Amino acid sequence: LANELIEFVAATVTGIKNSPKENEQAFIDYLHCQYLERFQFFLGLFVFLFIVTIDIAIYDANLANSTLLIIKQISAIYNAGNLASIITHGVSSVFGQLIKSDIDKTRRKLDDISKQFQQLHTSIETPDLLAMVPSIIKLAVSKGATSHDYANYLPSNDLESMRFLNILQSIANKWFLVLKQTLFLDEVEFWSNFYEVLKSLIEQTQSQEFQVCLSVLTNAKRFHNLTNLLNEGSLSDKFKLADKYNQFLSSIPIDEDLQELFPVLASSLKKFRYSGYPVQRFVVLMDKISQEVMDAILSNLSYGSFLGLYEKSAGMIEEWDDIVQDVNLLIR
Amino acid sequence: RLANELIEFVAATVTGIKNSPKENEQAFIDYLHCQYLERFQFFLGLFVFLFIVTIDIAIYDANLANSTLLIIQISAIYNAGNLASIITHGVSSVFGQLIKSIDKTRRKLDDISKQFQQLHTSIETPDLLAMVPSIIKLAVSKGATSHDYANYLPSNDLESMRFLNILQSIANKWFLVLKQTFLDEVEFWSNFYEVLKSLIEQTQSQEFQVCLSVLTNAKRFHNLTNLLNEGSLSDKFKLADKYNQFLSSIPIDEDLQELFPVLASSLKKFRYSGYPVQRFVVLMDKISQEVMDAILSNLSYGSFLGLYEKSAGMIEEWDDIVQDVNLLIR
Repeated sequence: LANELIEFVAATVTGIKNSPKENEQAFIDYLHCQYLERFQFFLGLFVFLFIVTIDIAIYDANLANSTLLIIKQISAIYNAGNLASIITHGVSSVFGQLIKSDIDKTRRKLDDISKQFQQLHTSIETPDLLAMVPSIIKLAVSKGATSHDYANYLPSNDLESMRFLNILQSIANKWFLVLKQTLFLDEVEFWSNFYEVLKSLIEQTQSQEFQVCLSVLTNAKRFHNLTNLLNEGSLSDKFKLADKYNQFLSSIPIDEDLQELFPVLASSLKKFRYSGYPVQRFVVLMDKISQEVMDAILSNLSYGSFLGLYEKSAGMIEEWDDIVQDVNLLIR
Repeated sequence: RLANELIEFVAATVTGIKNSPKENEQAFIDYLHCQYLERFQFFLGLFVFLFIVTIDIAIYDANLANSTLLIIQISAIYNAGNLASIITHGVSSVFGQLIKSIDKTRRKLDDISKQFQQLHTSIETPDLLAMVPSIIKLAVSKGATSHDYANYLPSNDLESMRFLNILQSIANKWFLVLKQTFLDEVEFWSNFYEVLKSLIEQTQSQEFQVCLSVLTNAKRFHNLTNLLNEGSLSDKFKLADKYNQFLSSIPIDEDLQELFPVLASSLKKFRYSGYPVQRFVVLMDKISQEVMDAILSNLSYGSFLGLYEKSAGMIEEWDDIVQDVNLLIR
C-alpha cells in the first residue's frame, strides 16, 4: 500500500488527472478520489487541499493565503479542532445508532469517548514554555562569577568564531519575538501560563543565561543596536504588564439570589476596573460571560408555593437581564 | 431550520434521482450525492445524514443482515471498529501535524491512543444479558420450587391473558436475537461462551422453567417448540462455545527454539475437528502475517551473517509450516 501511495503522490505531482468541467468543488474532490481510483487502476492515508494541495512545508503559506480531502474509509475537511469535533460527531452518531441495536463495556466506551472530547477541549488551551541554555562555556561562566563581572578568562573573548555567538543570539531573539507574537477559564489559565513563561522570560532576561554576556558582546561590535532585542525586552515588560492586566478576574462561582446579586455587583466592579488594552476580545469575553451567567440562571433553576418561587426567580431573571443591559451600556 | 433543510434534502433524495448515471463507481455515486447536496443548497437558497436516506440531530437491519454519513459545513465520512480506526488514523494525522510546532499536547495525543484502545475494546466486547418476570414470578420462585409443588402462586389463572402472552413473547424475542448474534476474537468467543452460560442459567428452574410449565399447564402456544428446538439450539451453542472455546496456545515475543515450539503449537492447532469455515482461514492468514512480524521483532559481521543464515533456516521452517497449512487447508 505504501508503494502505491508513493506512486499516487508521484502521479499527483507529475500528472494531475485532467479535470472534467463539473464545477462542484465537492464534485472536484470526488473527482480527486476518482483520480486516486485511477491511480489504483494504474497500480493494479493521503491528503490534499484546495490551486490545490497533495500530501500524506508551504502549508503555513497556504494557511496564510478551503477544503481538505483525507482518505483511507474517507474524510472531508470543509487543524485538530475540526478533527476532534468530527470525531465527537461520529461518536454522537454511533451513540444515537446504539439505541438500536447493541454492553456495559460499550457504555464504558461511550463514557471514554466523552472523556476524549473533554481531553480534546483541554488541548485547545495551549502553553509551551522555553528555557534557553545557549553554550557550554556560558554554563562554565554561570558556574563561575556573573557575566556583569569579568568572565575571568585572562582573555574573555575568542575572535575566531563569535559567529556562534551571533547565531545563538539571533535565534534567541527570533524565538523571543515568536513567543511575544504568540502571547475561557481555560483562557485565563493560559494567560497565567503566559505570565509564568514571561517570568521564565524574565529569568531569561537575567545574566546567568549570559544575556549580560550578550549585552557585553553587543558592547562587542556585531549587532550592537540590539534595539529589537532591547525593544523586545520593553515589549516583554509590556506583556508582563498585560498579564498583570489579564491576571485580574472577577470570580464566576459555582452554586442564593442575594449571592447572585453580589456576583453581579462584582461583575459590575469588573466592568468598572481600570482600562487595559481591549480588542473586540474584551467584548467577546463579555458576551461569553453573559452566556455563562445565563448558565448560572440555569444552574439556579436546576405546588403553588413552588410556582410563586418560580415567579420570584423570573423577576430575578428580569433583573439579571436588566444587569446584562447594564453590561451593554458599559460596553458602549 | 437546519433540521428542516436536512429533512427537505432527505425528501428530495427519497424522491430525487441522481439524475445522470455515467461512469458509476462508489466514489462517483458519492460525488453525485455531493451534487444532490448541491441541489439541497439550491433548494434552501450539529446534524448527521446517512445516505438510502436517514438523519440524526428496518432497512438498516436488513442491510446489517445481508454507506456514508455527511455531518453538518460538512464532514462527509464513508461499523464501530471502522469508525474508531478512522478516528485513530485522524489522531495520528493530527499528531503528525505536530512536527509543525507541549507535554500536555503529548498527554492529549496519548489520550487519543487511549481512546482508540478503548474503542477497540468496545468493538470486541458487546454482550447482552437477561430478562425477568419478577413482580409475581420471582416471589413464587422464592416461595416454591420450579415444580407445581405447593404451587405457591395464584391458583386462579386469568389466562395471563396478556401477562402470560407477554411473558412468552418476551422469552421468544430474546431467544431469536441472542442466538443469532484475533485475541479480540478469542475474547469475543469467550464472551459468547459466557452468554451461552447466561442462556443455560436462563434454561434453569431459577429461570421460568416453571413459567413455561404453567404456559404448558394451560394452553401454552406462544413459545413454539422452537422453544424446545431452541433448547436444542442452545445445546448446539454450548457445543459451539466448546468449539468456540479453542486454545491456540501461541504467544508473541532461545528465540529460534521458541519459534520452533510455536510452529509445533501451530501444527497442534492445525489438528482440528471444528473451526470457523472461512473465519478460521482468515485467522490463519492474520496469524501468518503476525508470525512474520514476530520474526521482525526478533530481527527488526561474520556472526551477524551466521545469525542471518540461522534466520534463513528459520524462514525455511516457516515456509514448511506454511506448506503444512496448505495440507490442512486441502
